[PDB]
Amino acid sequence: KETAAAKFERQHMDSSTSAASSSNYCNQMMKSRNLTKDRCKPVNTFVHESLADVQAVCSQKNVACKNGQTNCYQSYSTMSITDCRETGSSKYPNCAYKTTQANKHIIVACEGNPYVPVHFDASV
Amino acid sequence: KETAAAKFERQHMDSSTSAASSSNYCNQMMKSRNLTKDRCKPVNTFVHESLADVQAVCSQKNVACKNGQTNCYQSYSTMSITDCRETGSSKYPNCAYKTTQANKHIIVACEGNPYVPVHFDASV
Repeated sequence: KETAAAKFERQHMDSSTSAASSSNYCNQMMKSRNLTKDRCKPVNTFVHESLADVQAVCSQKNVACKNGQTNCYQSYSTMSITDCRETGSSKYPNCAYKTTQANKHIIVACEGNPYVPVHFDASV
Repeated sequence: KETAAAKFERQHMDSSTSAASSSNYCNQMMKSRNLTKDRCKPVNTFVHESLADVQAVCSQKNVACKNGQTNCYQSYSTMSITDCRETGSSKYPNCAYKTTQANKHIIVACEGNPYVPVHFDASV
């Protein structure tokens, strides 16, 4: 099995680009990050900052997660992100996504030692 | 009981201001909208656009909701919003919130006839 930290990296980290390069970014990334195997993951956000900057969020603003848990953190600064969401033309195994680029604060849940992101909660 | 549409209005609509007026906006609004009765609602977003403009989102971009349901819609345009999230100093019945103002697309789930928003899913 994948560690929670490694799963967050696979699902949510893209430090190789400063932003989504095309409208096809999500189609390409949801597939290559293995989020279209066995099902179309409906919603997923990629963060275009260094892994260091995203891990650093775990020592930034402590906020409640949507589910009421207390181990969520909001980035002090805004970050380049891409939201990927399934569109009406999407049907497994032909998954289809809308790519929306934005600059927002990210909110992540953190766990472990080292204390690192394990869930992407929301962006603001 | 409250209708789903009326609950969305109470939880998510603030057409009376163009944006959050102070850092205390969420403390005031979470209380006056009855979201601190019986418990501190952990996370909640207010939309500073007309009710008409928010209802109109139900005929805009059809996208998957985070939970996989197919009745979510993303606003074509960005809207003035405020995210309210519980802080570490928060403890029922003294609920405490961080106010974060932003301009983003909203994603809402829609139901019924008339087809209107009944859940705030996310903003992008």
